[PDB]
Amino acid sequence: LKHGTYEKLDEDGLIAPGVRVSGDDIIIGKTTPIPPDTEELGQRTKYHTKRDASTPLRSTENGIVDQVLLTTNQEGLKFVKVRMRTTKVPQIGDKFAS
Amino acid sequence: SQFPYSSAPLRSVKEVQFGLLSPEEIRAISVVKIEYPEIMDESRQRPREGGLNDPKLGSIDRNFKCQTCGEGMAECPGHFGHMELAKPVFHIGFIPKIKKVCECICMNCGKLLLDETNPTMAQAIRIRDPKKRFNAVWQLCKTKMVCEADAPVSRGGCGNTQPVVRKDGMKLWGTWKKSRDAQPERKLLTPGEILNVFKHISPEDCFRLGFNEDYARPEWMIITVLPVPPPQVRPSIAMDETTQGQDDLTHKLSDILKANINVQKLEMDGSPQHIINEVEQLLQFHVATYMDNDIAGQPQALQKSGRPVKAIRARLKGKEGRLRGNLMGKRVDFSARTVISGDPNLELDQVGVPISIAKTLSYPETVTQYNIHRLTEYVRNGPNEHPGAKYVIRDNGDRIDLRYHKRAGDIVLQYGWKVERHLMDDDPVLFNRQPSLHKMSMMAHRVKVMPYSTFRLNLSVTSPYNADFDGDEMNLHVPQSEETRAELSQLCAVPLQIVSPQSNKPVMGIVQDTLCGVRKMTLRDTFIEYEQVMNMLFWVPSWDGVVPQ
Amino acid sequence: ELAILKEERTTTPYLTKYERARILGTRALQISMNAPVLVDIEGETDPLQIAMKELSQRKIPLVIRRYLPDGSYEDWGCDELIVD
Amino acid sequence: FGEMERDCMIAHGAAGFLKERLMEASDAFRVHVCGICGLMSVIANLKKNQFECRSCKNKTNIYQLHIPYAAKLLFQELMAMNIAPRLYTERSG
Amino acid sequence: LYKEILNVIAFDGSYVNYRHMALLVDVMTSRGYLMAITRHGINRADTGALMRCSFEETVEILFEAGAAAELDDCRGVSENVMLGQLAPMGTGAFDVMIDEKLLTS
Amino acid sequence: VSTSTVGARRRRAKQQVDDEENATLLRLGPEFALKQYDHDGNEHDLIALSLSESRLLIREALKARSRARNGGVIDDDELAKVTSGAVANGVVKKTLDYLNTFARFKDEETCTAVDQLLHNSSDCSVLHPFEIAQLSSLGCEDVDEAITLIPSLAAKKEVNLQRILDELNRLEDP
Amino acid sequence: ALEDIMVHYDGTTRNSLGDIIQFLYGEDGLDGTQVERQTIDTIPGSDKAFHKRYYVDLMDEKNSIKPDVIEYAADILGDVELQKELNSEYEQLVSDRKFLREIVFVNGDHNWPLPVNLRRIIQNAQQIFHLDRAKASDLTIPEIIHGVRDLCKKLFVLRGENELIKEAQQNATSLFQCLVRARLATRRILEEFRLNRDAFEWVLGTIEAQFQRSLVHPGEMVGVIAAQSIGEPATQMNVTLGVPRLKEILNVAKNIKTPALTVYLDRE
Amino acid sequence: MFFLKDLSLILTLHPSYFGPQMNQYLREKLLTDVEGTCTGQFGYIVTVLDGMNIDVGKGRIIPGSGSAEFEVKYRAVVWKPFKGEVVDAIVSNVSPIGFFADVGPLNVFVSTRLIPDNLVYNPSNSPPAYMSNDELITKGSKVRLKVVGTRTDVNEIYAIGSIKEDFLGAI
RNA sequence: UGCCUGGUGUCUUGGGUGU
Ligand SMILES: [Mg+2]
Ligand SMILES: [Zn+2]
Ligand SMILES: [Zn+2]
Ligand SMILES: [Zn+2]
Repeated sequence: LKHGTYEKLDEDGLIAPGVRVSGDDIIIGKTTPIPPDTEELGQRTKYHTKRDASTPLRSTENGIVDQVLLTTNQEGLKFVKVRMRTTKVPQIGDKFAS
Repeated sequence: SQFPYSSAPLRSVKEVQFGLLSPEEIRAISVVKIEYPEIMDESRQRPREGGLNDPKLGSIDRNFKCQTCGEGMAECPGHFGHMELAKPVFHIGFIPKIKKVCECICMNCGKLLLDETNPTMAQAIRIRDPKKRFNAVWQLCKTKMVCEADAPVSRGGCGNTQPVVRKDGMKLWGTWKKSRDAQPERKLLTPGEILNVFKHISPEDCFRLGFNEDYARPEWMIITVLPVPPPQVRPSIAMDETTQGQDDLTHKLSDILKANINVQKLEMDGSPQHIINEVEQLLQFHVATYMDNDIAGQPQALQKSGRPVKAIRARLKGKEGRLRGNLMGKRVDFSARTVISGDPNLELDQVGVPISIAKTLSYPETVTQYNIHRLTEYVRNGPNEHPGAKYVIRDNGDRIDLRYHKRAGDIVLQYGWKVERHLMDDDPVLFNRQPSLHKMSMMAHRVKVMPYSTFRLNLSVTSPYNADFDGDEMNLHVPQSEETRAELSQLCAVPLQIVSPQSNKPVMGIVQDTLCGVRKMTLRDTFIEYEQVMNMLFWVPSWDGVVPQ
Repeated sequence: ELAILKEERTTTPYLTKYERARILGTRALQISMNAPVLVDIEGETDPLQIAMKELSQRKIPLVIRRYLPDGSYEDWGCDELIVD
Repeated sequence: FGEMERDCMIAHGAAGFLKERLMEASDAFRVHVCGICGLMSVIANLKKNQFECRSCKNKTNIYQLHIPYAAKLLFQELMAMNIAPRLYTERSG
Repeated sequence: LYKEILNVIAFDGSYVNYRHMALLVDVMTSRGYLMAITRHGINRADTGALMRCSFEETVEILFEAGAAAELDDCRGVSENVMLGQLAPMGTGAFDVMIDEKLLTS
Repeated sequence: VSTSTVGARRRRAKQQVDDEENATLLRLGPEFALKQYDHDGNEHDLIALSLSESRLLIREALKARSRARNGGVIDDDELAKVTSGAVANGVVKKTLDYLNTFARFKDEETCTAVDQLLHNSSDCSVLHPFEIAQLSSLGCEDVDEAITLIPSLAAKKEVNLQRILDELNRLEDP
Repeated sequence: ALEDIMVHYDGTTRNSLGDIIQFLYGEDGLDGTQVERQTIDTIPGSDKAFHKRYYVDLMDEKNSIKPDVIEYAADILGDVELQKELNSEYEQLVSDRKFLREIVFVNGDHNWPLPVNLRRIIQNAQQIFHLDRAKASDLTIPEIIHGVRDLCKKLFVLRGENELIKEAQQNATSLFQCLVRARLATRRILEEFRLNRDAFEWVLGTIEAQFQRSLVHPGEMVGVIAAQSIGEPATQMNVTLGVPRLKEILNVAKNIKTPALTVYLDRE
Repeated sequence: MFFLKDLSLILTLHPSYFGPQMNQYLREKLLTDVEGTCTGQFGYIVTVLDGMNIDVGKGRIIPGSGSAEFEVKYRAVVWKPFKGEVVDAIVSNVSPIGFFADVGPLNVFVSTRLIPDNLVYNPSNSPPAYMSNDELITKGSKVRLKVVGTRTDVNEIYAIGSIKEDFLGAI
């Protein structure tokens, strides 16, 4: 798993709009199946069958989740888009021009 | 101290001796023989032994140890394997030299066409440099077009007429003037014939030709056994979460091995010469393009995607090649980059560093009895509070991360440990702007930690850097040792660079509005009242506390 | 054989800036590795400052070996090289 | 830390800083070389404390070096092309 | 050669110290003939193969060195840079020994 | 760990048969060749040591070190205990026990006379030092026995082997 | 091309092969940062001005040192040995003038970069020792002559007693010795600068120390410095000129764009 | 067989020992690290001659690590067995697979296949021995054996002896 | 007593920033 936090995800693996996010947080939760190992020996169903393929927020960016879009691609599979919003106030080093 | 202990003595390279690899040495240094073209055993992990991904060649997986040395991925250097060629092939990089050597010697008796009896030949042999010696010997013996079975007394020759050799791609044509005009025959000079001719060259003749008996023997220019590089040289890449991609070298080696298998199968079963020629020429092409894919005069080897194959030669040349892009200049750790800004209130040799950059970068300070108290305070403060620390390094080399330690207050520092403390004030750091046209483009400043996210410079140093504050960015490099810190503070420091050796004149002066204001302020009709004079005098750091009359 | 006798030493009798920088760095590193200090320390704590104080008093126990182009060398003590 | 920065560091005369930048702050690596053949073919097993060069059949005349990983890669790629760069820790004249 | 170089540099009023141009024109004419500052001039010296291959014609130089069994003495600065060693320059142009005589105090 | 004064020995192509260790063939390898070099690089001969000479040298060196460590103020057990290192102590104990239980000559003058006889002799001027050490060590009694034990002396028939053996037996303390 | 060139401990400038490029860096062994434009005073001016400035006559009263500047003006006139010393000094000055005017600088340019600024040293001495006031100096002429003569032999660029080493050492400081003798002449010291004794030894010691400090340091990578110093102006810049001409020069092109000759005709 | 050899050692010293007693400390460190060691190339180093007057020279400071490196040259007594050499021994153990003897610091194992057949191993004897009608070799018995093979280990040497030829066996 | 995770493609191309 990614070192970020998964606690902001909903039941369907998608974050909800209006939630403040920080760098490395997980905004899309996705897993890919993996052939199980011999852990079925004595593991009480607690054996790894899936591998994480989640999408984390960029490390240097943070903001508010603005709008989450869920639809189907041309192939009929699920397809999501997450838009993040933040405000940038001028500060020392910002470039201006006439 | 970052490497696990090894009892072998540690020394430094003093000489690099070049040469060719004999087939005996290739077989000796190898650890496995590569013969099966299939990369994967049954697509069920555990790559096939004897294949291109044999576990004995080395390990590139974290949980898999090398079966040859037993070391981990971080320590295994990779081990070579060898592939036996069914028929010898030319080395693509030595074909012109092979042609020259064929012109210099007789193709039957394997002896030089000229002897020391000729004064010019003896003069040429007298020279020392192997390349110039070979050039002179070739210039002389080129003219001699017939072997002499008798002295020009027997000189050891066979008396046969020497053919004229012409190059055509990877094939060499030898034309004999068989016996005014008659019918001459030009026949192909196969690599095997040239190889067995070269093996009969005497060591003295080999030395006369510029080759070295011990290190560069002429017949080693024909490839009879191929070394297979370890997977470290040709790592695989995971294109997506499921399918990984074989490297270009791996595919080329698979093609070469398939061609070798095809030649071996064809030879034992049935031998139409046309088919043999076609298949052996295919093998020669594959071996040649595996090492050089820019051979002028013939089409390049292409991938299934249509892109040309990245041969080994292409890996070493250009700006992005090995030498220019990874050895002469490489990406480095402990560095920062951000926009620069001006600060009139900074000394000449001071740079303003943001707090976040100061927290990210670090300097390993050895714990002694002069600073153990301060370093313990830094360790307590942790990696988020300035001044703080990021790691504690023990004598054995183990790193203690202070982010993930629940008992940071329960750490006692012993003498000789290192604390990777945060960047602090008056730390010398190297500061740089590209392009670095002259040596004043890299100078060492003293750190001053400041808020906001830009590097800050006294405006007098904007001239040597050729920098202004309209968006320029500059690079900062942190020394990581006492020796390096001393070198920076004693050699590259900004005050030492004021006068340049290019024109023996200063490179830094008063600039911009300070220059305008020192012209306006020093006019003859500028008078200043007492209350403003007091403020102006207090602003001078070096003022001695006496107001002038 | 390769060593040059003290009477026939012909190199400069001054500490060049490269030699000064290298000597200061090496001495600072050694002090940071708990080497004995040959001068009294008033209130100084920085290894580089202690090394500079040692150098000013000609107390650094190091020897410079200057390599001539032919391979011969001259051994100069840091206590007999003039420092500016 | 490109070539022009390397030239500036040469002009300053700071050899230690250049070595540290290109080794410690970058790809530093440790290899073992045979004292006879001069090749990086020593099969070193640090935990068992045994070193061995099969080609020369020796167990003693073996040294270790600290070289950039890119240099090791370059020498291995040269060996892949039948060129043998031999590293020796003593001069001969 | 010095006169021509100085004429080129000083046309726009710029000034470069004499010793630099003197060094350049002494390098260009040190072999008895004019040595152009190109691969055909620099790479035709007796310097180490590793130093020469770092400029231009890397692979061809490496093959020529291998076939001729060239020996590189690792005296240059490029050789020591690409091997991660202390170059024999600046602060690396000497050795520091330990003074067992002075430590007796 | 320790390195001999002989260095270089780089790669070549020829292989020789005089490389393998063999006492009978008197092939002792490069590091034990007949010609050696000292710290000054001058010519030096291989220095073999018989059990008498080895015992004399080890006893002298050990007692000198013991005297030095006590400020310059005989028992083999105490002498072994002088050295440092438990494994070193055991090794020197074993060597001392071997030398004592097989010492043919425990006197300095007897060993000196034996060495003079085995060196200054005209016949022995060609004898290899290893052969001399073996002769003084094994304490052979017969020409046939010595030849069987030392195959090298079989090819050297210009040696007064029997009378030299009798001289050694005489010098040997009964 | 120039990377592997470095000043060695014997003063020579060699590449990595050990081949000599120069027998002395910059032909004087100095560092590029430790030189300044100075005027050599023996070059310019007519013969009458040179004679008036430098000649001292102890027989003619009105052509001698002024009596108010020296305490010992009474027992100077009529001395013959001191006149011999002064004549030797003046002959040395005339030889320097001839050497500079006929060999080194034929066009008469006298403003050249030279080490240790003499004017700054002299005015520092004047400020330090309060050399104002009409007070008479106590500096005897033989002290001046011998002090300057000895100073011109302590400017060590090369150490050693070898004869060839001594010849190279003498060659390396010819121009600087000419400058020093031009400035520290007897008449100029006694009249123009009015130094006393203590100022004189201070000036001599300062000149020697500064010259020792202005030498080049073994271990300089002068090749890279030269390459950078030549390439830096090129980034900021009928015959061909500019970058194309520099490219023609460096490549040693056989057929340049505008070949030309400069034919000089005979005097008539 | 014992020999005199001129050996050299590389000694690295930590800066914390840079004191007036540096030379003597290097001497004892050399003695502790050389006396009694076993190198396959040379054999066994038993003693170092002139152990208190060994020249150490001038140590070189390792760039970047501060520690000084010393090159110490010394003369030492070395013992090394050779293939095909006959030497005296003392039996240390008796076992059905063969008997183990000691030649100084070296322990030599002789298998039954290299022992004359008449010397049948007697386990009933006290102590058990390989005995014949006129020969009886047990623990502590002097034996003359010929070394046939030597095995090289990390810091150990294993030799194999034989008594199957003439003038061998019990002495 | 229920007990805590560091591991990140490659190759092309295109548009830009500062000289
Ligand atoms: Mg700008
Ligand atoms: Zn491995
Ligand atoms: Zn012929
Ligand atoms: Zn080897």
